[PDB]
Parts: sequence; structure tokens; C-alpha cells
Amino acid sequence: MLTAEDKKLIQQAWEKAASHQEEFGAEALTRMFTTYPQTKTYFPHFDLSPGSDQVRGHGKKVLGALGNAVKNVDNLSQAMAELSNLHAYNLRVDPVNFKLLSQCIQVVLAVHMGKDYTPEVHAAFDKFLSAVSAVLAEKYR
Amino acid sequence: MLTAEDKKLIQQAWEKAASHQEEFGAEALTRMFTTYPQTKTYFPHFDLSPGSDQVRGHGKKVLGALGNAVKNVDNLSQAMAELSNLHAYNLRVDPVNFKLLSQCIQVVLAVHMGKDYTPEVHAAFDKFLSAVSAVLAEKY
Amino acid sequence: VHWTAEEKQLITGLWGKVNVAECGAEALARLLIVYPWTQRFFASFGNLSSPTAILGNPMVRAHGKKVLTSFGDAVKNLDNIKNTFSQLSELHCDKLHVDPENFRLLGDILIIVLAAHFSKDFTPECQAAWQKLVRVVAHALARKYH
Amino acid sequence: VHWTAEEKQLITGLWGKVNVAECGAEALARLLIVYPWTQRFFASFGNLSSPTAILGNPMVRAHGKKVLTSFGDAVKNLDNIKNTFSQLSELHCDKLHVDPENFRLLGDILIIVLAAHFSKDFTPECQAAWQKLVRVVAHALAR
Ligand code: HEM
Ligand code: HEM
Ligand code: HEM
Ligand code: HEM
Repeated sequence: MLTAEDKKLIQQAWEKAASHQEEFGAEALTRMFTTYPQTKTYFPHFDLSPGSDQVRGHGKKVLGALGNAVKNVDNLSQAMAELSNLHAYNLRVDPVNFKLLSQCIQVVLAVHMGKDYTPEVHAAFDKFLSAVSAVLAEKYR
Repeated sequence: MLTAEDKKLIQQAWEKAASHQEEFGAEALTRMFTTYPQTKTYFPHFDLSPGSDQVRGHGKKVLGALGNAVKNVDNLSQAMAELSNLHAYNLRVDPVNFKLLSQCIQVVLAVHMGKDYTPEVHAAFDKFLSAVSAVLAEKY
Repeated sequence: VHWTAEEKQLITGLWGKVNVAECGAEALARLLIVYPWTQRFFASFGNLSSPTAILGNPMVRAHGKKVLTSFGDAVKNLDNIKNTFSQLSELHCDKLHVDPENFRLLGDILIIVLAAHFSKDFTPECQAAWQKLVRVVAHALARKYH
Repeated sequence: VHWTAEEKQLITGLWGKVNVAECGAEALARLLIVYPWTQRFFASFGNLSSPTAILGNPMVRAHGKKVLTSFGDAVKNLDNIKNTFSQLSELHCDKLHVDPENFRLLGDILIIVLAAHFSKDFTPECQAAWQKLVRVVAHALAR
């Protein structure tokens, strides 16, 4: 599945996100809900207000998962197991949406890393996110 | 991911194709070129005439690869290695096109299996093809 | 939307031999089983726990017929499809939020259904004409996203 | 196809601060490196063997500028975009056979470029307005 040098890049990129999980996670979800309104449909129980304790709380859980994805970037399937089961089976999240969250996470990184979000880092992170997205819709049945 | 049972289904769907590789392969490509003209762009060296010796010859090679994919359905990446390298690196085939060939292969099977191409077989074969398509655009 | 005489012919001719109810039920059923995430839009249908339950489900079968029936509206309105599917666009887009990628997925399945039901009569030229129709109907339905 | 005052504002305002040449080169460059298969449409550009070669490639840089310049045509014709991109549609579709999925991929990249260049000023509301513009231009090209 993943490459090598890319593993170093995404690890760099991560070290930046790792210290702002709650904010980055919250901003990511807020951007998704704002840009792709249709996604709100999956959170009818949430208060989708930008400063929502819920959004922030979720955002923190999302980025936490990604962090653990980074740590086990070499056996993704066995780590995200519980999450693919939840998203695929329990939630029935349309796979198209994983692309939407992925772009929003990247926008958050570009906004905060500016020039440091280089074509190389962008490319490595884009692979990582697509890989993670694949394992989440791997139980698709 | 690919289950135990699906492996049985695709194997029984294959047993049907395995005996008509040249024809099925040729019909698959012909359907793709006909329905999705844009794909011709990848074969500027080929004679895209329906009865082309080239098309037929290629179709036979395509279905041959799928057959080997079936045999090693439990390690596609190490078997399709050479092919992903060719398609990704050498050819730069836009991944969108793998979906196009996959649908055409399925249309060929439905045409010849009729009622026997059941929702269950359809589902197992669709996973297999998407899996194979994934391993072909897995480099770069 | 430049429809040729040949195309209109291939479309109309084949349509006349279609078993709306049987093909519609198969299309919709296959959609729900080949692309499971689509089941979340049909919770009010009841049991969709297995391909068996889905195939036998009365509402799936009855819904599929409604779906293919509309395609029939496209078949006799080829030059005025957009206008014909406007309302349905609002429903699928505004009211339901069905991602357009799904519309295309259903079209692909419909093509496989027609092929299993007409075999050899479903020629590459025929396939090409239907795949075009499907693409056009999908685009007509995705008018409420833009 | 319904443009709100807020949106037009967000779009126009930000556009005025865009470095067409620098962002254009970055967008096109990123496209070729993040989605390699797209390089096959740009063989006449020369060296595209590495992100380095691509970034330094004169034609990539000069092409990107042309691409962003047209987006600017959309920015000052928001109500008549379709008509504006008709010809370009023929080119990309008829002459070139560029799959539409690729148009969307470029739009997503452009969004990431604008974000890295405006940081916090690229608000979620701003992103939403641009992502809409991108989607509209992609549809105008796939006619
Ligand atoms: C690729 C990034 C994604 C990751 C890593 C991720 C991660 C998570 C995690 C860790 C949970 C909560 C686990 C728990 O508390 O039991 C969760 C739940 C959920 N996620 Fe995802 N998710 C992703 C994508 C998405 C997308 C795109 C959607 C759909 C638009 C989505 C919708 C939800 C919903 C509705 C829940 C349930 C929330 C609840 O229990 O209230 N997720 N996600
Ligand atoms: C998922 C199904 C696919 C399989 C299993 C497959 C298999 C093959 C095989 C076995 C070869 C020839 C190997 C050799 O002779 O060295 C080949 C070559 C090639 N394939 Fe694919 N292919 C697939 C999809 C595609 C698609 C969708 C396209 C693009 C529209 C494509 C375009 C080509 C081209 C242009 C070549 C080179 C032919 C030549 O050397 O003249 N293939 N393919
Ligand atoms: C391009 C193919 C499609 C066509 C032509 C189509 C057509 C229809 C029609 C005619 C109705 C109207 C029901 C009525 O007024 O009695 C309907 C309802 C609906 N469709 Fe679609 N549809 C399409 C694709 C989809 C897709 C892809 C999904 C989602 C996976 C979907 C989900 C639904 C749902 C949930 C309803 C409402 C069902 C209800 O009334 O309970 N449709 N569709
Ligand atoms: C939605 C974004 C896009 C816009 C607005 C756009 C715009 C342009 C423009 C303005 C030209 C005209 C060149 C001229 O007349 O001097 C051009 C040419 C071209 N574009 Fe696009 N383009 C887009 C997407 C793409 C994509 C996705 C690809 C392929 C990956 C692509 C490939 C090309 C190529 C190869 C040419 C011809 C280059 C040449 O003249 O040598 N474009 N594009």
C-alpha cells in the first residue's frame, strides 16, 4: 500500500497537525459542512454550529484517528478495521464523501502551512488520505 | 474486501469466459471503443476495425491476464506487477478508463450468461474487476 | 444531445420489447446489492438485509418499475429530456441529496440489465446508444447542484 | 446557477489579490505531480520527469498562467460562463479528449493553491464560493 519517502513527508506534515488536533479537526468538518452542505445529512443529531462543542469534539476524534493511521501507515487495514465497519456497515457513508473530507483536511493544512505545503508534501499526503479513504469503504457490502 | 464466497462465484463466472477468451476479449474491446470513442486514443497503432486481427489478438491477451488474476485472486498486486507498471508508468492510462473496460467486460458476460449473470455473481465480479483496476493504477 | 436517426431507432426499437416491471426491479435490486451504501436512501422499504430480501422486497420491485417507467418518458421525449426531468432533479438533489455519481452507477447497471435480457440483440452500437441516453438522463437529473 | 451578492463579493475580492502567474504555475505543476497520468497530455512540454523538472519547466509555468487567466474570464462573466468556455470545451473534449473527472481534479488543486496563498483569509465561506465557481467552470467545459 503506501510508499517510503512519502512516509517521512506525511510524518512531517503530521507533526504540524498533531499539536492542533481539536482546532484542525473542527475546521476540517466546518469547511466540509459549509462547502458540501449535503454532508450534514450524516449528522442529524449534531449541532452544526461552527463553534459547536459537538463539532469540535468530533473533529478531535477524526484527527486522532488519522494520527493513529500515520503511526500504522504500514498495516492500515488492520488499524482502521473498526472504523470501516462503522462507516460502511452501520452508517452507509457514500464513498464520494471521503474525497470531500480529504480535500477539506488538505485545505486546513495549506491554510496553516502556507508555502510549506509543497507539491511533494501535497502529493504524499494526498496518497495517504486516499489510502485511508479506501480502507474505510473496504467493507463495502 | 474479496470474500471466500465471491472467489467461488467469480471462478464459476470465469469458467464460462475461460473457453471463449479470444471472442469475449475482442467483443469487450470493441464495445469499449464503440461506446467510449475517447479510448481509441490509447491505440493509435492499432487497426480498430471490429474484426481486426490486432483487436482480437489484444482481447485475447486481456482476458488471459484476467484469468491469471483469478488464479492469484489472493495476491493481485504481486501478479499484476508488470501490468500496473506498463499502464501507469509507460502508458499513463487515465484511471477513469479502467472503469470503462470493466463495464464492457461485464456487458459481454451478461450478454452470454443471460439470466445466469445473477445479482450475486454481478456483485462478486464487480468487486473483482474494481480490485484488479485498483492494482493497475497503484504505481507512479 | 445531437440524436441521430440510427440512435433514435436503436433506442425506440429495443424499448418496445422491454419488460418495464421485471427489468426495473432487477436494476434497482442490483443497485442496492452491488452498491450497498445506496440502501441508506431506501430505509422506508423495510428488509434489505440480503440480496434475497432485497429481490423479494415488494417496494423495491414496485419502485424499480416506477424508475424504468420514467426512462420511458425520456424515450419518447429524447429532444426535451431536461425539461422532462426537472422536477425529479429537485427531488433527488434538493429533497434527497443523492450524489450524482450514484445516478451514473444506476445507468451502468441498467445497461447490464438490458444486456442480460436481450443478449446478442444488444449490439455494441445498441449499447453505445443506450449508454448515451443514460448519460443524458443523469445529467438532466443533476441540474440542482448547478 | 444562482449567484448571491455575498458569493460574487467573496470571489471578486479575492481574485484581485491573486498572482495569476505564480498560482497558475503552482496549480498546473501540482496537477502533473499529484496526478501523473495527466502528464500524457503535456508531452510537448519536454521534461516532466520529476517535480523539480516540472516546477522549473518554462512551458508548464507559462501554461498555468494561461489557465488561471481564463478563470479570470469566468470571474468577470459569472452569469455568462457557459458561453465564455464553449470554444475551450470543444478543444478539451473534441480535440483533446480530456476526461471531465480531470477538470474537477484541477479545480480541487486550484482551491488548495488559493488556500496556501491566502491562509486564514481563505475562510470556509470563501472556500465554498470558490469551490462552486470551480464546479461551474468544469461543467461549462464538459458541454
Ligand atoms: C477519512 C476520514 C474519516 C475518519 C478517519 C473518520 C473518523 C471517525 C471516527 C473516529 C468516528 C467516531 C468513532 C466513535 O466515536 O465511535 C467517526 C464517526 C462518524 N463519522 Fe467518520 N471519519 C471519516 C470520514 C467520515 C465522512 C466523510 C463521513 C460522512 C460524511 C463521516 C461520518 C461520520 C459519522 C456520522 C459518524 C458517527 C458520529 C456519531 O457517532 O455521532 N466520517 N468518524
Ligand atoms: C482492467 C483491464 C486491463 C487489463 C487486465 C489489461 C491488460 C493488458 C495486457 C495484458 C496488455 C499487454 C501486455 C504485453 O503485450 O506486453 C495490455 C496492454 C495495453 N493496454 Fe491494457 N489492460 C487493462 C486495461 C486497459 C485500459 C482500460 C486501457 C486503456 C484505455 C488499456 C490500454 C492498453 C494499451 C494501449 C496497451 C499497450 C498495447 C500494445 O502494446 O500495443 N488497457 N493491457
Ligand atoms: C438516473 C436514474 C434515476 C431516475 C430516472 C430516478 C427516478 C425516480 C422516480 C421516478 C422517482 C419518483 C417517485 C414518485 O414520485 O412516485 C424516484 C424517487 C426516488 N429515487 Fe430516484 N431515480 C434515479 C436515480 C436514483 C438514485 C441513484 C437514487 C439513490 C441511490 C434514487 C433514490 C430515490 C429515492 C429514495 C426516491 C424517493 C423514494 C420514495 O418516494 O420513497 N434515485 N426516483
Ligand atoms: C477546468 C480547468 C481548465 C481550464 C480552465 C483550462 C484552460 C486551458 C486553456 C485556456 C487552454 C488554451 C491554450 C491556448 O489556446 O493558448 C488550455 C489548453 C490545454 N489544456 Fe486545459 N484547461 C483546464 C483543464 C485541463 C485539464 C484537466 C487538462 C488535462 C490534464 C488540460 C489539458 C490541456 C492541454 C494539453 C491543452 C493544450 C495545450 C497546448 O496548447 O499545447 N486542461 N487549457
